[PDB]
Amino acid sequence: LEEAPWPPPEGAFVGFVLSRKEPMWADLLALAAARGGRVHRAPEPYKALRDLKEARGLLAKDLSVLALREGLGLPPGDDPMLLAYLLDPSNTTPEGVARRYGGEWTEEAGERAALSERLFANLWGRLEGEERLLWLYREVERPLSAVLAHMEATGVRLDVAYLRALSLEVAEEIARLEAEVFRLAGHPFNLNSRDQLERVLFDELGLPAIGKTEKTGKRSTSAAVLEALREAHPIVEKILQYRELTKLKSTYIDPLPDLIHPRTGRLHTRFNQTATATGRLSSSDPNLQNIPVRTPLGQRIRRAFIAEEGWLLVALDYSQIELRVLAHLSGDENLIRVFQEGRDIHTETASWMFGVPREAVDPLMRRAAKTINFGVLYGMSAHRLSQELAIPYEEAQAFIERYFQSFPKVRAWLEKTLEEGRRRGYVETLFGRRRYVPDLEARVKSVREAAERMAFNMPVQGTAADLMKLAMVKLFPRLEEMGARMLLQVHDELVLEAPKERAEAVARLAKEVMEGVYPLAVPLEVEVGIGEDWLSAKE
DNA sequence: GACCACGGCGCC
DNA sequence: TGGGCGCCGTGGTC
Ligand SMILES: [Mg+2]
Repeated sequence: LEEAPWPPPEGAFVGFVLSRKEPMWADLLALAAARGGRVHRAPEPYKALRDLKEARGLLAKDLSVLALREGLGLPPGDDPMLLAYLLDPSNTTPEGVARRYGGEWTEEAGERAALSERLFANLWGRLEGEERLLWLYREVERPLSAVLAHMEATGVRLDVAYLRALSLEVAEEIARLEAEVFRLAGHPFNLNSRDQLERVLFDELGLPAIGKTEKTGKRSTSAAVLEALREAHPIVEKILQYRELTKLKSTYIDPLPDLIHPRTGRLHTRFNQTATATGRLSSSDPNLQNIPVRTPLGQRIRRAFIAEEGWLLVALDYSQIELRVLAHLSGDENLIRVFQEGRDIHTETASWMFGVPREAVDPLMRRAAKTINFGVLYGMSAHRLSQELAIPYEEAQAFIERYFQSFPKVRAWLEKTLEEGRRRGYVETLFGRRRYVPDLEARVKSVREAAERMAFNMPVQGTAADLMKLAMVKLFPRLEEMGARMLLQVHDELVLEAPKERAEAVARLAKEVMEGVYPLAVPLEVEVGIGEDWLSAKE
């Protein structure tokens, strides 16, 4: 490991240290590069950043993000993490990827660059004759790492003053519920403490314990348990309400405003690219993929997300991408005609299980077909089906068998995936992204059947992901050539920011690029809204 | 202060 | 016996 003075040969492997994991908040403590068997250690890291053509190494996207806040372009290129992730998506961290493919992840820039070259070598050849996963790395993941670096650096604009006024409203509503419940308890206790609540609910008050917690076996105070004791006591509704408010206060309203960045006046997530078993992205520090939208107070928080002045937000949402993906994968003639005909899946699905004349008089069957249609994706069981309808474990089974008479190639796809899973030891997406699921042949049924749900969701969830990522790759350069921005992805939706004048012209472009990303035996449909805020934009 | 397991819950 | 995530407070350890 011979030490050459800094200016490194072109195309070298970078190795960097940050004071903290978040590139947008980090100081560049150290910089290195490696090519052949030579270590080029930068004396002045931020200065040294100017000399690179592209970032190439573990966490390439991170360095490209920090470079971007500093004004420097610098895209990300090869990343052994991206390759390892495609071999086996349980490869999430460089600690692990190193300590599996022949290195040690250290807290030193040069050894991080020495690790990069070494890890990349040992992995790119480990991808010999994986045409499919090489296509995924070239035409999806490497390019996307750039797109994500641009998104992460842009950030999304937030109305702080608005959030701070909320905090004061919600604070006060919390205070009333708090003092209600205590009066009902006949004493005050910490309502954030589920231990203390447990005692209050089940010992002190006389209430029935419905279920128990997994690891420790305490009486559960979850929503599903409290929603089931709604009738039994007026303290329960209050507790439910107090959880709603404190969850949203503690998770979103209170902390988000403090994470505005001095240089931008914007919020910056991290989009982790090698963090999940299916090939979805996750979002982090903070997570903007779980900003609320169901509840009223929830919907008020979402208004806080706004466009720069003079711009608008464009929100684009795929419409049942996962069902459509299933239809494509299963090849169920019946099911794909429901999307080709431009019909309302759950309407038609109800009108096929029961087989009601045409489409007529189905208010409680709409719920019934909707529920099954996502419950085939997660492996929803009869009991669970029986619990969500008010109907018993018996009629619910027949719903399941009926649905498979409606859709016989779904079942055959299901079973085929399971068997090839056991055979090859993994399952895979339409683009050949794989997830190894070795418990498919476990001797304990609970764990086997748990494995099976994991196993047959992955091809659909990962294909929806694959489809979204490829769209992001395709769409982005069209947005840049239009001075539009790409702000967030939320699994099957995209939030873009565009200038008021061109906003409709961006919407149209974005929508069409997404409906046409990779055409299937069904069509992809996309809803689009425009607005000053995320809520308004009509997600 | 930094971190941990847990139960809980927001989103797709 | 519902897939995939990340973050909250509590209660507790160094
Ligand atoms: Mg949506």
